[PDB]
Amino acid sequence: DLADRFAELERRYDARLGVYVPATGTTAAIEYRADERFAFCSTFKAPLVAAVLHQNPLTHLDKLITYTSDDIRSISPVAQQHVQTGMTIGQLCDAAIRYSDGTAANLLLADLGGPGGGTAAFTGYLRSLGDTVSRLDAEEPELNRDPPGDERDTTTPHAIALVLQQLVLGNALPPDKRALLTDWMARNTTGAKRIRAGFPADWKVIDKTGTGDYGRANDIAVVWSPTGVPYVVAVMSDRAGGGYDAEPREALLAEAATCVAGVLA
Repeated sequence: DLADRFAELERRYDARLGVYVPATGTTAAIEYRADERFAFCSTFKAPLVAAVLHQNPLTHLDKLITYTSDDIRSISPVAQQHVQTGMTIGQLCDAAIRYSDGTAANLLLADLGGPGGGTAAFTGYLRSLGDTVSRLDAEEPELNRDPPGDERDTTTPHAIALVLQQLVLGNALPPDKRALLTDWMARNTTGAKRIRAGFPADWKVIDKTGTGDYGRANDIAVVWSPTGVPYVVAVMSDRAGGGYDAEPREALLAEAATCVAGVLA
């Protein structure tokens, strides 16, 4: 059945695969290695934006943040362009989600504040959503680099799916902040070959990707059927057998998502 198909994918890509889809009214949870830890990688940037939105009035989005050359320490497609003028919190949220901008994420962590450059407050935000599993310990670029099996900077497919469910479908955020988060994920530019690739075109998909060392490739999404029925989909993977420089393999996530879509159709 579905477990056999996911195991086939692990052998095909020399990978470890984790999948979680929470249960709904009529569908049982889909779970494969769903309680094993995988690195967040950039998937943490979605709940990070939620944390910053929740913490501040909505007009905080218009506050200008300045930064300089020594702040660009990671893949930062937007922040590298605006370094000469600064970026507002809103622009930083946009870039962190839609371009997985690492400098934007680091600046948003600092905006959250507190110990660990904001990582402790980020973890505390997850705890307030009932997530007792996930932990963020470093910022960019280091959070992509922990050795396989190390629990620093990890979540699980199960844990991050339940967090995303509350943020997008539940009441963790007031409606106006919920809509900002949802719209940024809906306009993501980095996810076309992951969960989006597994679902038919008449399904709506919003997502946040993650990519890291040891062949790490993640995607977390909310999808809506053509009749508006929502599902949360978390897919996580690594290829530790190839070492630090193992290539991430997006097609693994597209195939896993195709399997999931077949069950939810």
